[PDB]
Amino acid sequence: LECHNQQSSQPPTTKTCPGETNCYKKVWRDHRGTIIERGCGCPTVKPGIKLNCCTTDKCNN
Repeated sequence: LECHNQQSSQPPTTKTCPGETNCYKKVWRDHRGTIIERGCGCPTVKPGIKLNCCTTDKCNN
């Protein structure tokens, strides 16, 4: 599938992963602030972190 992989404020870039069929989003908070990041695949979650996944393209625009 093909997905976008830019972080918080950088200009647009993308990558290709033929073998997987889904893309993912991750979000987390700490004492000083919070951050968000994008990727290929759909990994496990843990308490304190939040995660989400999609199957259509250009979902995590």
